Amino acid sequence: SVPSQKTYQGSYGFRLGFLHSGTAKSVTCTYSPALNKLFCQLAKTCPVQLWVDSTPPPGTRVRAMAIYKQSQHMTEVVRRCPHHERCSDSDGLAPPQHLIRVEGNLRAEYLDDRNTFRHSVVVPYEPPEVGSDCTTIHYNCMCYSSCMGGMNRRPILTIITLEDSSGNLLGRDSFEVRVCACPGRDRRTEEENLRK
Ligand SMILES: [Zn+2]
Repeated sequence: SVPSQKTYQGSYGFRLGFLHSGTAKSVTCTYSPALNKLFCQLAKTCPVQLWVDSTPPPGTRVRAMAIYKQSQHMTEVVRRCPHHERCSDSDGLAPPQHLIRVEGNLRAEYLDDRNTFRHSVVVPYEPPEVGSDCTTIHYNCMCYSSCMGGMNRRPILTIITLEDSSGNLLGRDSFEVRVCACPGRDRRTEEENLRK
């Protein structure tokens, strides 16, 4: 009833990577290593890199799930707010309720867990292309952190799990997400407070 968030490289040495986008007022998506926190604008492309030390077997998949970071909310399904689930912005594949979409991948599957009712989205793992050392998935987050009735100003975590063809755990990583109007300013502000 609470998905595990424990970091776990496993046998293939799985871990995430993030681009270095800066904190300019105009940035649509930026990542803070010091806070392990991704700041992005509503429904904007969020590149997430997948890094491994060895290639996992064919049929390996990559799943993304969000949970609330505070323990008192951890048991509540993270979902889109009463407004955004009704704004008819589906891409055909993502259910309107799902906060996290994968962008530009026809093989993305969206899951509604029969037991926990949590949402997740899963894609096949593709090894890196020639001339690349990693694989990138593009994610969208489809509500603001502050959406009333939805995330409701609460911070979330996005958990990325490397899975075999049966859904058994091969690797896990995680990062905090804030969806806000101005990712650059918010990352600067929070990183200033962290030193102080
Ligand atoms: Zn919303």
